[PDB]
Amino acid sequence: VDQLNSSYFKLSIPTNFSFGVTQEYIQTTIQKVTVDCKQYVCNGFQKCEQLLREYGQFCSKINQALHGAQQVLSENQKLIANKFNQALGAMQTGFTTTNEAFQKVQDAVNNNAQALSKLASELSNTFGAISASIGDIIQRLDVLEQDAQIDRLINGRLTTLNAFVAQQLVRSESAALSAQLAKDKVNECVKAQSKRSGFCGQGTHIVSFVVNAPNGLYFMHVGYYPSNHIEVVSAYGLCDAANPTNCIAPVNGYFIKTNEWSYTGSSFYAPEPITSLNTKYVAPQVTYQNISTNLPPPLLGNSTGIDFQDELDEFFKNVSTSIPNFGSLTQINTTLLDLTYEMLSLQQVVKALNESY
Amino acid sequence: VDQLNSSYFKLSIPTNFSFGVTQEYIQTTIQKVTVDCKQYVCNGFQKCEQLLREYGQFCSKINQALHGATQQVLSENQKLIANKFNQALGAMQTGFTTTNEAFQKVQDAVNNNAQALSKLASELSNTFGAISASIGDIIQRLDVLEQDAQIDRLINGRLTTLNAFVAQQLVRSESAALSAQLAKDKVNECVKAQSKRSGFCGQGTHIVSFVVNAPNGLYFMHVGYYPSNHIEVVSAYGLCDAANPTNCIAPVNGYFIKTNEWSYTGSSFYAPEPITSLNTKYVAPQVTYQNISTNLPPPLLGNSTGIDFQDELDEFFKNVSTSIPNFGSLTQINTTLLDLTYEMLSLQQVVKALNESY
Amino acid sequence: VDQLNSSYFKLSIPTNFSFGVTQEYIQTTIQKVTVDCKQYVCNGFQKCEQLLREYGQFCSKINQALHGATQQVLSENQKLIANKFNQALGAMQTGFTTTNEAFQKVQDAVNNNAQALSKLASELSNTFGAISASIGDIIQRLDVLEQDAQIDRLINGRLTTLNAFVAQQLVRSESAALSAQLAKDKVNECVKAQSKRSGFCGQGTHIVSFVVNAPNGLYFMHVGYYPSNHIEVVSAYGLCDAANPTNCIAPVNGYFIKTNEWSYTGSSFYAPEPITSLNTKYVAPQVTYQNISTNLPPPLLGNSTGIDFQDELDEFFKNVSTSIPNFGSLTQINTTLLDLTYEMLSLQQVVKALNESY
Ligand SMILES: *[C@@H]1O[C@H](CO)[C@@H](O)[C@H](O)[C@H]1NC(C)=O
Ligand SMILES: *[C@@H]1O[C@H](CO)[C@@H](O)[C@H](O)[C@H]1NC(C)=O
Ligand SMILES: *[C@@H]1O[C@H](CO)[C@@H](O)[C@H](O)[C@H]1NC(C)=O
Ligand SMILES: *[C@@H]1O[C@H](CO)[C@@H](O)[C@H](O)[C@H]1NC(C)=O
Ligand SMILES: *[C@@H]1O[C@H](CO)[C@@H](O)[C@H](O)[C@H]1NC(C)=O
Ligand SMILES: *[C@@H]1O[C@H](CO)[C@@H](O)[C@H](O)[C@H]1NC(C)=O
Ligand SMILES: *[C@@H]1O[C@H](CO)[C@@H](O)[C@H](O)[C@H]1NC(C)=O
Ligand SMILES: *[C@@H]1O[C@H](CO)[C@@H](O)[C@H](O)[C@H]1NC(C)=O
Ligand SMILES: *[C@@H]1O[C@H](CO)[C@@H](O)[C@H](O)[C@H]1NC(C)=O
Ligand SMILES: *[C@@H]1O[C@H](CO)[C@@H](O)[C@H](O)[C@H]1NC(C)=O
Ligand SMILES: *[C@@H]1O[C@H](CO)[C@@H](O)[C@H](O)[C@H]1NC(C)=O
Ligand SMILES: *[C@@H]1O[C@H](CO)[C@@H](O)[C@H](O)[C@H]1NC(C)=O
Ligand SMILES: *[C@@H]1O[C@H](CO)[C@@H](O)[C@H](O)[C@H]1NC(C)=O
Ligand SMILES: *[C@@H]1O[C@H](CO)[C@@H](O)[C@H](O)[C@H]1NC(C)=O
Ligand SMILES: *[C@@H]1O[C@H](CO)[C@@H](O)[C@H](O)[C@H]1NC(C)=O
Ligand SMILES: *[C@@H]1O[C@H](CO)[C@@H](O)[C@H](O)[C@H]1NC(C)=O
Repeated sequence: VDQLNSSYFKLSIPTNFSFGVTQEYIQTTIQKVTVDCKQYVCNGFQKCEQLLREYGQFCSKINQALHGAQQVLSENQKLIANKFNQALGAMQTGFTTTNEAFQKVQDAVNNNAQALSKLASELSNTFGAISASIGDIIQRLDVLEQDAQIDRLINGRLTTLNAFVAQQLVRSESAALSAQLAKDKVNECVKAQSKRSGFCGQGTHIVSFVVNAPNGLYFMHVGYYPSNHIEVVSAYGLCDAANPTNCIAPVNGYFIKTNEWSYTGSSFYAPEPITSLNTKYVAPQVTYQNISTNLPPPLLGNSTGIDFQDELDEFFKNVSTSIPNFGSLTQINTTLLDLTYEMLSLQQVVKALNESY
Repeated sequence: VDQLNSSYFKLSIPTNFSFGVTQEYIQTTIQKVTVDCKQYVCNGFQKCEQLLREYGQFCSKINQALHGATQQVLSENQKLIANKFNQALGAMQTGFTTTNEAFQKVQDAVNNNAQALSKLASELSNTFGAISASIGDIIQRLDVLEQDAQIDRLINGRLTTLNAFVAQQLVRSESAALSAQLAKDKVNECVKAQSKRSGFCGQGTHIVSFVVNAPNGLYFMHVGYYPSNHIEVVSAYGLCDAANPTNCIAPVNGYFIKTNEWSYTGSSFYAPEPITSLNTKYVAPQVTYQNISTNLPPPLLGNSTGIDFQDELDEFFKNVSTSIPNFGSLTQINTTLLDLTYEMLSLQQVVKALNESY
Repeated sequence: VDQLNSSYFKLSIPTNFSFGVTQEYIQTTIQKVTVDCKQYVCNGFQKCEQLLREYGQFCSKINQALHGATQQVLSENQKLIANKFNQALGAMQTGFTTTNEAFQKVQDAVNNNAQALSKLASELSNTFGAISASIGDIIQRLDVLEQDAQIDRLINGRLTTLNAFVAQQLVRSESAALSAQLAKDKVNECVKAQSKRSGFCGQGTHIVSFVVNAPNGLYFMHVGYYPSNHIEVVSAYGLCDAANPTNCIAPVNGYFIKTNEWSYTGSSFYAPEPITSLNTKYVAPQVTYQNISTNLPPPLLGNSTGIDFQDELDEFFKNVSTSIPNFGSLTQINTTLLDLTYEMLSLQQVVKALNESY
């Protein structure tokens, strides 16, 4: 033919063979695994045990997936009497006011005192209650702060369980395909001679005893392998004719050119004339290309979709506490009633009165 | 034979073949990947870097899994005033004495009240500032706790995508690894030898197959003949031609066909040849043994999961309502307004009346 | 040859075959799955709806991975008392004047105390109400933070199961994809042609096969001959010059057997035929080359993990003990019991005695 390349392709046919023994262990066993989350995820600070209980039934589901695998003097007396009458009346009136005012003062100062006493007592109780509310808030705040770190670690260990459950899930299927290879070799090798090369020994198979082994079957295949390979120009196919019309194609062996064309088998360079036994008439060089390919996809780029900051900004609230200092004034500077020592000066007046006595 | 269906089965046997070239790339390479968790999970707000540090050694373990891949009387009048004077003078001292004692007593007490107002006020101011100190710190500590949680929810969210992406990189890696066994198999059963099995290197049979190394995997330009026009004939699942199944003949290396009586043929060509002991291995007397066998895989991701979130949340959730309390207080100090002390001015008027009266 | 074991190896060669039918379903379909994370992870208390929004694009990425799949003296007598009276009268006003000044001074001061008590009390009430406002809001904000965390633990709990279920749906999808290659392989090397290899379609060789499309995958009914009673004979791995080996004969297309001397036979039948150049490709002089090779996979999920939780928690954990404090206070406002003002009543008696005396 005249394919994409020239008719000439060069092949190495096998001149001599040597016997080859291959010992192979195809593994067919992976012990099933039970994940006890309270133990694997933690079992340490019991804070983890309680915290995991809130976490959920993750353990049940992960295990489901894995289980799948004279008269004037008298007038002077009257003058004294008039002075006395005025003085006596005045003394009582001033004293009467003194009595009224001091009496009024006593109730008022006492009223002030009770007021001071009551306010202080209530003040003490309110503050203690302020302490009670504030004290509990702090402890409740502390459990909330301490719990979070135990929460971040539990979540961290759980991220490793999901990845390890994935490794155990991928290892289990991988072994399962391996048992189909092992079933296949047992049927197409131990129980029969296998035409396909490379499926039990390099070169063809002349037997294949198998034995069971610790987790999987160990097969001691035995067969011949090629040793020295002769090389000859050969034709992809010989369209015998002057360019394409009707053509001959090698069947069971490449068509080779001696050192003209002569047929040979794949096993041995055994030149034999090209005859209708070795050829199935192929078409007139209808060489049909059929490109086909096999592919897989990779998705874990290191960066990820976006930077953390943009993602955090759409939902994050920077949140600044409106810290406040409760407003207060020390307006009660003093109540220093003073110079009451003038009462001592009034006492000096009493001393003059005592001297008058 | 008389199998589950009638002896008749219709087979299309090849009449003319045409040459065919397949160019095939079997991929045998996936770069191993290293996950830098501080960078993948963040490297952004450093809040993630500190927060992830508490998160743990998740990075180390995930990497292990991925790395796996009348003168006297006048005197008596004076004596009468003098007796009034004796009583009055004594009375004046006593009233003044009480006045001195009371005002003195009042001064110490009012001053005692003053210290009391002063001390309580000062202590009150200090306690409040401390109330502010404790309350102020609590709020800031509360704020870090609220702000940290959102950064914590996002870190967990990015980590959930890593476990799924480490799983895709783990599944892709084994999938390529089986693919290299196909590539090893084709290299051994195709490039290095002619392969009897059809469909393993070229449609139809194979007459050569040169491999070449390619960017990540081997590229094989296999060449072989493919069937082009297929003739069709009634054929028999194999039968002795005998009336009653005592023993029967089974086609070997080719189907048995009926011409337009029975004649043998190969799989490659409708080359009729008489049925002879060369083409047949004697099969048993119609012991047609059925053997149903099947291959299955399981689907587990139903959209809704085991239970609704609310029931799951209720068994452990506490609705939790803060027992908010307003500290109880009373404004009982309505007033201390001593008033009508103006009567002291009235007393002053009384003093004024007798001042200069003598 | 003289391989690791002795030349002798015992083989069972088929004597009679019986017809065998296998019905096989190779599954080639796994419906693709779309995960609605708001529904799967939550759908419940809308707290899980809003909280998940903080988690971010976990849903988008997981979906990408899954989508990948004497007359004068008398006047003087009274006058001398009157002279004392003149001082006494003036003194009485002077004492009263002090009384007026002091009581006036007291009034302003006691009123100064009154304002002090009133102002402090009012301010005290306002500050406390504000203490209640700040403390009250903190508690409610504390409550949302505690309540949100439990919804956060459960949402993160359900999200952990999604990562494992997305991994099972991802592993099932590739596993089906390899299965379609088996199905493509059987269709090309079985339904479209007779297959030399045993095992690909029917125990024993294959004499025809018909596929038929089935609910999710192809159901192939295959028919072929299968061996029934197998004769056993001593056979030789290979046969040499029956001496120190110079060159040897190796069975080709069939084992070499010893009768009850050596005689060749095919794999299909114990048909003894003399060893001849047709059945032997000359092998080398017992160059028996061993080539040990094996297939292995690795297991990583030991129950324990790298370290106990406590050590891991300790390196980063802060036990954190709240410095709870009780704001310091003193109840020093002892009763200001001004008392014994009853002496004012005693002073009143003094006035009464002289008012009567007048
Ligand atoms: C294959 O054929 C092309 C087209 O004639 C030719 O250019 C090329 O030299 C041939 N192959 C090689 C690599 O020699
Ligand atoms: C290969 O076979 C030939 C002919 O039997 C023989 O001359 C040669 O020694 C053998 N060995 C080698 C070197 O391949
Ligand atoms: C040569 O090939 C041509 C087509 O390029 C064809 O038409 C012609 O018949 C062929 N010649 C012969 C007789 O082989
Ligand atoms: C990491 O991501 C950056 C940006 O996509 C890229 O430049 C770099 O090559 C990536 N490395 C790997 C090995 O993925
Ligand atoms: C919050 O504000 C600070 C500056 O006070 C800034 O540095 C920080 O990045 C902000 N946080 C956010 C919104 O990421
Ligand atoms: C003061 O009064 C007392 C009691 O009436 C009296 O005994 C005494 O003599 C008086 N003293 C003077 C200074 O006259
Ligand atoms: C197939 O080959 C035969 C024999 O050469 C020939 O008679 C027949 O016409 C060919 N058919 C086609 C499709 O050319
Ligand atoms: C989702 O799961 C439910 C069972 O929980 C099932 O009935 C339904 O078909 C699934 N898909 C849809 C369409 O919601
Ligand atoms: C909490 O109580 C409110 C009001 O009764 C209710 O609407 C809400 O669903 C409850 N949350 C839960 C599930 O505890
Ligand atoms: C002041 O308030 C108290 C509260 O107990 C009340 O008993 C008292 O009568 C009030 N005084 C005035 C001035 O009304
Ligand atoms: C009375 O008081 C007035 C005003 O201070 C003064 O002018 C007068 O001298 C006083 N008289 C006597 C003697 O007390
Ligand atoms: C096998 O067939 C032979 C005749 O070919 C017969 O004698 C024998 O009974 C059959 N049974 C066995 C041993 O499989
Ligand atoms: C015979 O055996 C001896 C020792 O193994 C060895 O030196 C000699 O080459 C052998 N001859 C052959 C080829 O049989
Ligand atoms: C499981 O746990 C035990 C606890 O003693 C430990 O010794 C063992 O290594 C772990 N591995 C197994 C058997 O899964
Ligand atoms: C924290 O302190 C408590 C009380 O001392 C102790 O029992 C607990 O184990 C500590 N937790 C850790 C691991 O920090
Ligand atoms: C005061 O003196 C007056 C003089 O008329 C008299 O009526 C009154 O009863 C006296 N009061 C007392 C209690 O001394």
